Amino acid sequence: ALQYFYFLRDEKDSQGENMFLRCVSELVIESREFDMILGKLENDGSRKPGVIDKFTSDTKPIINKVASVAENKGLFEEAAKLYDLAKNADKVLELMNKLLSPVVPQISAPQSNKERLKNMALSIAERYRAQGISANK
Amino acid sequence: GDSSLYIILKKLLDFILKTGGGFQRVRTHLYGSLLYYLQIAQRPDEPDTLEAAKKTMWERLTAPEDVFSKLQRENIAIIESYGAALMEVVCRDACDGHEIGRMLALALLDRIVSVDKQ
Amino acid sequence: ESSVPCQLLESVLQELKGLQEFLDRNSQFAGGEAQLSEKISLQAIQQLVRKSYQALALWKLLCEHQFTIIVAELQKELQEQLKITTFKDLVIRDKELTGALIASLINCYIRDNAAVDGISLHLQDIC
Repeated sequence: ALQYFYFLRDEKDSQGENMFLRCVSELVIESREFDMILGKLENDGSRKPGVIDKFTSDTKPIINKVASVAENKGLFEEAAKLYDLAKNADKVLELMNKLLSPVVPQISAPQSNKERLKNMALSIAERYRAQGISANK
Repeated sequence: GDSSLYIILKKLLDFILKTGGGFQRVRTHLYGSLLYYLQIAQRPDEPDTLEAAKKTMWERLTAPEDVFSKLQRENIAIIESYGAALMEVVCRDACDGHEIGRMLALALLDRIVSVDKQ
Repeated sequence: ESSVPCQLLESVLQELKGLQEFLDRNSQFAGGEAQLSEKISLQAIQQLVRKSYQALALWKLLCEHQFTIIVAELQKELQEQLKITTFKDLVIRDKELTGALIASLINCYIRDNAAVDGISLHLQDIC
């Protein structure tokens, strides 16, 4: 879909350009294919580019838009993912603390040693904290 | 915990079955409260959540959580009794009166519907 | 290997980070003749705090992985100078050697993901 939308620019001029941008924006929203479209995992090394990024530019504003929406829906994980791309490190941890915090209180029998919110917790800490950590103490 | 809400849920079922209330207007209110209660109990969760809970029960390896399933079971029992009675009342009602109150009763029927699906 | 452990590096980095942010935030008050001299001195100190932050940041990076192997292979005649390099030397930098080393960190596989991007950013910014 991205490849096709990109053709829209082929008609060079404003209007069409915005139409292209809106179309991409519309694609990201509601398709919710964030990783594919927007990018993924830092391991330092900024984003690993999404397909759109290869095309480039307005990508930060789209992320904020998507992320806020995620907040409405309460699609946590998506929000965390989105904020990572946003590079709002402090925001990420805070949302993150909330996610891990609940699920901690509850009743027992869980927590395999390999994947979920806890695992997510481990990822971020190892990941951010060593590196020039921008988050609040 | 919406335990306190549970009691209202019971009262609502009681009134509906009784079908007192000249006003369908009253019953529309009952339907609305019931609808929210049914919706509220299961915050949007899907089969994945249920599977995870079952595994944890797995078996009580240690201390499990099976809180939401237990809550759903209690709701469904209450509802059953009252249920046969009230189903009759809710459907007939349906039709008429209240094309209005309708918006409320059909929504109540659908929520209820998931749960007590089966 | 580095003289100081990773935990320690993180500790120092974190602490300096707090200071860096503090001064950065209230820099307007301090900066901007006795008054001017105060301005210069404070400006110098703030720059110093940031500089230490940068050095520590690089080290935070190095701790992540495969630093030791490259070090052994890389060191040449210059090596004697490198080994007797103090932290203050980094604080008040010896730019060329680090640049070469950092380039090797990036060129070689050692830096992973986000880290690598950061050095390239660093070389661009202050290199």
